[PDB]
Amino acid sequence: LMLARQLPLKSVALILAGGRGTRLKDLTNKRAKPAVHFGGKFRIIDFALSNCINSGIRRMGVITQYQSHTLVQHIQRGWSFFNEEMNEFVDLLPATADAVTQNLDIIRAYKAEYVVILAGDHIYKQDYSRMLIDHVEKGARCTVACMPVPIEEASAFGVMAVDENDKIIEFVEKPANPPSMPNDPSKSLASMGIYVFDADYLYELLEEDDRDENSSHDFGKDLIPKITEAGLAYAHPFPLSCVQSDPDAEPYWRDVGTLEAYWKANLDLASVVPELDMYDRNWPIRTYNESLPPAKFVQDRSGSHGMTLNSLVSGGCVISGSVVVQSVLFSRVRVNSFCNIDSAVLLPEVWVGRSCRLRRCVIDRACVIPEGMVIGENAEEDARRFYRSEEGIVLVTREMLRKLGHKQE
Amino acid sequence: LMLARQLPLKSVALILAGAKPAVHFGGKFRIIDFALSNCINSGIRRMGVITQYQSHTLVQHIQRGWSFFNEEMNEFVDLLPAGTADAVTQNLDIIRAYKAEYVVILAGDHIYKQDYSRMLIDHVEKGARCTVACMPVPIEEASAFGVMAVDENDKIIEFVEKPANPPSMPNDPSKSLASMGIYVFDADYLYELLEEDDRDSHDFGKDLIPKITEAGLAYAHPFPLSCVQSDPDAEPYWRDVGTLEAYWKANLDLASVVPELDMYDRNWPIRTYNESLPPAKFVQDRSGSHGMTLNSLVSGGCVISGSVVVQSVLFSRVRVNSFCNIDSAVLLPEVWVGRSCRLRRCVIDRACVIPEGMVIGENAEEDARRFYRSEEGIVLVTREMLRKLGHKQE
Amino acid sequence: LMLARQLPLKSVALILAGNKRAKPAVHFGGKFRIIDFALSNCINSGIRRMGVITQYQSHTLVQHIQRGWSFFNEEMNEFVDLLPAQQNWYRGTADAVTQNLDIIRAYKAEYVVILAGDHIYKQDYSRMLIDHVEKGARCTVACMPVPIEEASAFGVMAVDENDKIIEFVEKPANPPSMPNDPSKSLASMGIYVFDADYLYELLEEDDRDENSSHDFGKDLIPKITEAGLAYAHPFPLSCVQSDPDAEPYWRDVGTLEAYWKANLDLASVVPELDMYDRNWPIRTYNESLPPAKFVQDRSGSHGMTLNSLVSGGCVISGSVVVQSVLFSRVRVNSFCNIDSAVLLPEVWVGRSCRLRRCVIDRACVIPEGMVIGENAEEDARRFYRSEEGIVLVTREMLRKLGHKQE
Amino acid sequence: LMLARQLPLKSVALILAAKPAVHFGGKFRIIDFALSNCINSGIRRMGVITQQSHTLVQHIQRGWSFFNEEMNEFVDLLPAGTADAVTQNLDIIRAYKAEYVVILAGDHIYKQDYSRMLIDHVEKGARCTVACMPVPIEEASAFGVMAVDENDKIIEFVEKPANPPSMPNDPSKSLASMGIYVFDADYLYELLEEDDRDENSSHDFGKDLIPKITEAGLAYAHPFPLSCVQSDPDAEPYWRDVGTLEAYWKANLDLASVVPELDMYDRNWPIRTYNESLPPAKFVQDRSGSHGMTLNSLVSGGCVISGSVVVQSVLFSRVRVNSFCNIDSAVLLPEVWVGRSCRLRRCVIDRACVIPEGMVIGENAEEDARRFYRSEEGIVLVTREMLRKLGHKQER
Repeated sequence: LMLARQLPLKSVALILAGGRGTRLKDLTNKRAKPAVHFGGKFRIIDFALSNCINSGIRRMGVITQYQSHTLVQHIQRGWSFFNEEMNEFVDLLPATADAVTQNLDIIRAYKAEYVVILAGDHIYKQDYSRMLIDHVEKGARCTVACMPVPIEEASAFGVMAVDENDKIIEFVEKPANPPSMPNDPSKSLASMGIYVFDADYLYELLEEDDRDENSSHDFGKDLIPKITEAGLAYAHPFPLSCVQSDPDAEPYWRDVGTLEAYWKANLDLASVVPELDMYDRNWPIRTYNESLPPAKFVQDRSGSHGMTLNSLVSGGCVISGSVVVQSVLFSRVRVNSFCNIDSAVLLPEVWVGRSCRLRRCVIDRACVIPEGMVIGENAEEDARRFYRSEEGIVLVTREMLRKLGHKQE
Repeated sequence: LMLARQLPLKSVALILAGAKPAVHFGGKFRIIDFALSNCINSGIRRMGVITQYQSHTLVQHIQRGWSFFNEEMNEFVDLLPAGTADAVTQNLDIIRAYKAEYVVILAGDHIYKQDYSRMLIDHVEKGARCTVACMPVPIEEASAFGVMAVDENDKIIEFVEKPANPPSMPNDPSKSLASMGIYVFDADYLYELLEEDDRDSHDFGKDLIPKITEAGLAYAHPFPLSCVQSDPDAEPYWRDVGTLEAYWKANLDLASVVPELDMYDRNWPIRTYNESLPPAKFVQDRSGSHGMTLNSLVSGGCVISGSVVVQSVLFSRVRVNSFCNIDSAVLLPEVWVGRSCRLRRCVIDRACVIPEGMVIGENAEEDARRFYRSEEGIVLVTREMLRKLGHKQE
Repeated sequence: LMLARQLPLKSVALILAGNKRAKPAVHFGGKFRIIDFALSNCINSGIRRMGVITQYQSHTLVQHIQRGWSFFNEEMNEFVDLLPAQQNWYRGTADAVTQNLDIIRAYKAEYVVILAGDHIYKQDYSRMLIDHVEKGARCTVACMPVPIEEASAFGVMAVDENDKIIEFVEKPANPPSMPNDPSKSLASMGIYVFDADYLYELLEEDDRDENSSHDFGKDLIPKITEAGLAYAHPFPLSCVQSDPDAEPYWRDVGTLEAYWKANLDLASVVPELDMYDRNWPIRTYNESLPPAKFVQDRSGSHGMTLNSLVSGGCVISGSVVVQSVLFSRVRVNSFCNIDSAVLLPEVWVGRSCRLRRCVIDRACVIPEGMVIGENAEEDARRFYRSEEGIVLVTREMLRKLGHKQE
Repeated sequence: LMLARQLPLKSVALILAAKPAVHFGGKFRIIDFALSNCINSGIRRMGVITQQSHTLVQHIQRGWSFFNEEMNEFVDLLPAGTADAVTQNLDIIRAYKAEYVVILAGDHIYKQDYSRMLIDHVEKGARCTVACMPVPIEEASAFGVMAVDENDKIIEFVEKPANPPSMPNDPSKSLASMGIYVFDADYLYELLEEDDRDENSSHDFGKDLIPKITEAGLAYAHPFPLSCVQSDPDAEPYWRDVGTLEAYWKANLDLASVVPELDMYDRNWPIRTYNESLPPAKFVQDRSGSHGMTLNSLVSGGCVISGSVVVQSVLFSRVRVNSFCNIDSAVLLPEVWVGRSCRLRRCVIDRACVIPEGMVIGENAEEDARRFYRSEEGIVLVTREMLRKLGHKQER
């Protein structure tokens, strides 16, 4: 049959945004994880949405669960180009499962055959059409995408065990002592929060869930386990649909929970061969295309040139000489003279005063680094002034600088 | 008063093109962007781009970056196909439907910032049927321009188009009073003039402007009255970018520490096609050494492996491989610079593939043989030139 | 000094938006939603920076702004921000602005234009900005004479020879009359122009005071007046209208009768409100709809139409449509008599229906042979019937009567 | 293979060719169908070869310039027999880097799922696939006629033969080419390069390239029913060329009938066009205060009708109809102004016509034929020049 082209059209994807899980702030001091700046020009949610477009699912519902203005604004500036008459749109649904139930009437209006539940706070490339094919072929009422993960990390994920037909036999949510994969147990088998539902089953099921007082109203914590025990939950190996230029590589998926994970994932793009390919013309990522002037590199006050090693400089940046290494500079970052920026991620509109030395850190949006501030060299002092991760990564939010008496306007 | 904002709404701007208007400039722009942008910032949201010839790149640029208007709100960018006035006469039927009280004739092949609303005020206040924007230019060059002589009330006493003996200004002999090819017309008067003129040159300057002057209905508009500039204590910025040297000079100006042209002005922004590009990527060379950048621009999508980039402007997606020394150069989009190249005082055209170890800008004679070399010493490198030398473009 | 061109660009407009669909998001005139007017005015006045403050985050309002008012290129200093508000006797009008005060400060505007997005009118805010500056006021309030009987609902003001506000009172029970004509009062239109800095300071001061109700009219305007910094702006100075002689058009549309009246107004031969004015157009969501399709009824008979509007996607089998407005995708089956009615989108009228002086809500399914508008007592039982005689029919009402809505 | 969806994404559509920019069905322009088909088939990369024709460029600009180029979707305006036009721009087309090329004619009205034709193309392993439809033998001479074997491989092709070969399945019909081709991109490029580079052919697919492919045995046929989209499966495939005036009039009026052959309400295969902001269709009283009558007719946005009688008619956007008018089996294109007391029958009024007061059309056959063009079958066409020679002022 010609089902592959048909299934996306019969499907609707819902992206559960909101639920901030990041220390980073975006100019009002309380951002949501889905709207976190990434890779110089992107926000995390862009990935999920982008996948939908490239997968053939042009009907999306972004659920923003705390009236966030930066996420709504991003959807409005970068994802409001659709012609509703062509069966394509990005609806902004107001306020994990509870939010979906709250908008259940509006969703039924979509009149969708299959529903794609996604988490808009992960960075990955996946062809959802393949997962829909697997859904129909395997014929479950619910299909869940899964992948092997290190045992140490498995506590944050939902762990599952399947049979020969990839039918979900056992599921447990963020267990403290996660089961290892039965065979080749170098790591437990974690779920990716990516679901495909037959629309009718999901509607009925959410109706059932809202009336239970004791249910936690979460897919992983309450809903999915109930789905699993009835034997209607099948598994989808992520490699079956994961999109990647180099076939001989591990599937790329980052939940970007910790500061260290964020710092690592961003700096990856500055390396010679990044694990994540952001140049792939066959699976592009859509975002708000801000009009920015070219990156401007100028001489410092001493008239010296600037040096750069394995770094990214987004539009609107202005760099006076200085040395920038293993760093990612988002849009409109100003770096004044005699700076040493080092293994750092500077979010948009950061202003770095002269004679600064930044190292293994993440400067938050619009921070104003005063003149001659040093970061990343004295562990105790840095931990005192700002936040320092267990591995040694520093986070500098503009509020932290305010507490130290440095005006950020 | 209410006149100031309402005059723009009753006006329509026509941008005559040719392709020069579709020339890359400043890393992310095309020249026409300025003219159009001025209109937007001046309150004129109804534009008519007359393409001398249907240029695929110009039509495409207008389609990708300037086709965002809601026609029901009295805003549009019409693509009108086509002497200079003859092109307007051809689309005269379409233009009448605009139902504009005033028509703004612009040249889409110049780089400048001008508030056309001020020129409209000056036009109405003076009550002329036609107003011409004028700026002093060196007398030596005035032969290329249309020159004018005015009275105390900025009324044009005399006009001559491209005169062999350009008149000097009575009170500033070093230069003359030049017309900028920027006009404001009473729409109905323009219609009458075009109808009468077709039944006859077919150029505004050579034919129409002298006729209007003879009727005493042609007034002048000093450019400083409306020119937009960050530093008031400076000469008005207007570059025709005709010659290679002018193009190279204007582009590299944007790379200097203090450019004469402010491309960071949020009060008079320039609209263009907002390309979706990855950040400019700097990487290590084959030796693992760092790269050096001095007073240069690096647009999105570029990938630069170490090397030294000085006094240069790199447009989008320019690839610069290891061990390169680029100095006072302008690299247009999609240029591919092979390893170990040394480019100096040159302009590399779109998508050139520079092979490995080519040197340019050091041996004048050799450069002149391979490519085009201006009298002042600037080199231009096209895809065709490179094919003549046997270097595959693919 | 070429002020008119500059002031809008230095200004930002704030549109305050207070069962399911919110008042600013009420369908109107076949294709529009009320808020469209306010926004449109801003656009036509030169103010391309707007902030829609939604007290109740209506999915239909956000969705409408998303489909029809998210076409701006932010790099040119133009946008429509969706500002949420998180919710005493008087609704806290100012509180909603106070909540988003940080974002608004980020605009860095010299002047702020406060608007009510639940009124239908055409006004050139640039004229009010010029007058604002000329008077040198810190606050200018748009004012219009209104019938005194109704004036109790409005905020009433008394001005001097220089249009400076001398006295202000919100919703007086015993409304003061105007000196010239005491059958009218001088009412505030809930349209303000503020010096940005002054507004910021005033909101900061107001949020601290517990006594204040955080409403523009009851507390803020009196405070400004007592300082002698509140000037008035005659609406005719800026009201935009095709016919210079007619009276300024401004409709509150709170009452059901007001909605029915305003909608039906567009169906008359000469409506008071000109929706064909190419010089002051109204922007809205341009839905792709097929042309209005008129077909024969089951008997093969023609349809009759008198002073009515038929929006795109409608399908009418014969029937008689009089003094009515049919929104998009309305199906009217055979042998129907529609009279002085307003049918919101996707209404389905079964065969042999007779509707009169009524309002059918979105997507209602009228069964076959239902009569409305003729038996006052029965209509009042079945649905909602206003004191003046107008009927409203919602999907739920038809549900309770045993008629499937699906 | 596993997933068919990828074939469209690997393809680019080229729409050749004033005809494509003709108003149809009240709101659409003909080209809208082709383009729309591409969209609904998964082909979001189109190249419209124009000329320039201002109306076509403008339509593409207002209604088909909403694409995000970074997502591999666009409708670029390519300027320029038929194959020569593609050859002119094949530098740009090669830049597309498409695996398959879909050549379409933008002057036909039809609904077709090109993805199914791509499947058939690959499955048959053809270098070129030509969409084929039975046509009446009398009419088949204007078309390119072909003869195939059991495997739908094209055995014989002839362009516009005067003596069309008959077909076995329906002697009353022959096998006609629909001017819809699917090519392996590289192969197509090779054929164009060699033809412009060497052969002195007419540079037409049917006259030159299709025959060349057939003699090579690399040209297969694709039955239109395999991909034609229609709500009623038990119905005949819809495909109208609209060259003749009568065809235009008929196709337009079909949409006003109770059950149109062409479904313009299909939410599963919608047609995109320029969505102009128009006020609702306004019906008002005539000068006598009397009602208006309507029978099986369409009234687009912006129209204003004062009473009058409108029967079996299509009124495009912003048509003004004054009092005491009787319009019957007529198609009035946008912005027409009909004076008081007119009676129009079986005609097509062109854009922005101003019909003076009391003019009658469609009744006195001779009189109408005298005034302006009248087809042999009895349809009248009214153009603004026609009225100017009759002395009625336009441009008001």
